[PDB]
Amino acid sequence: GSHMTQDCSFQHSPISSDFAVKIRELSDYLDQDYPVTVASNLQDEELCGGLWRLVLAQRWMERLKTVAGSKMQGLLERVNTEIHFVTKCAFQPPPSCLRFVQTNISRLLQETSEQLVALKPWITRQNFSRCLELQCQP
Amino acid sequence: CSFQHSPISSDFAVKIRELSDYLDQDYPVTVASNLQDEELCGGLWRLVLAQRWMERLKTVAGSKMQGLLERVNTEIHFVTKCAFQPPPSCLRFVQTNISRLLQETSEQLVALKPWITRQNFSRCLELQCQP
Repeated sequence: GSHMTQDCSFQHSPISSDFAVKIRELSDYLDQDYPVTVASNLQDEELCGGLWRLVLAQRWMERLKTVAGSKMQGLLERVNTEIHFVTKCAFQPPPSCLRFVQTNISRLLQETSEQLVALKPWITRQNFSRCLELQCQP
Repeated sequence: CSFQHSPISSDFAVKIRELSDYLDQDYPVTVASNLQDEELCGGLWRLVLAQRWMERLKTVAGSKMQGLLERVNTEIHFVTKCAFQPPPSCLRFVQTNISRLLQETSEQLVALKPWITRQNFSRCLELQCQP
């Protein structure tokens, strides 16, 4: 269920063993290299920073479902399912300090896979309420 | 980087407004956060960046938007005729919506329109950041 009023923590792992294969499959079969963004000045925390990058990536995945054709929906949703859990927490709006770089979906997917590798052993073990506010580097 | 005939038509603002108002689907875009505050070179720098977004949006917008997008592209495509250089590493960006990008674009064209056929703009080919 949702975690919108309570602590941002997970009793069952939302990240499956085969996230890397799912992400590599979408990246290999994409029909075009859609223009997206990544944050450029997030505070360099491994765990919170992974969640922050997944919050942003998850929004891109939903956006792409609205512009990619039929044939991409299953591949896109497979990646969405590995990262959709962040929507269950009350992440707050990004701060005005946040900066971005425009890049391509392939780079975003690579970054996403890297965050899941970092988060997977931790995801069900921690209270991540401390991460709901995105932070920038000075 | 100079123009013998004005590449900006009288009705740019109506064309941009039409795209903004009837945009069928929003898609995040970027604008620069720390460009040097030059009115004329700065307008050109913002249009170089906006014109690349117009081309990107054609690759994600549906059939019905292509005419609206191209009508704006034609108003700002003249920047592709100059040898603008790759942005410097200092340049940073914010994520925003197409409406904001379009309002910024219209504002640059109002500033540039009286100057565009008179001036040599070679001094603008390198984008500059604020201190």
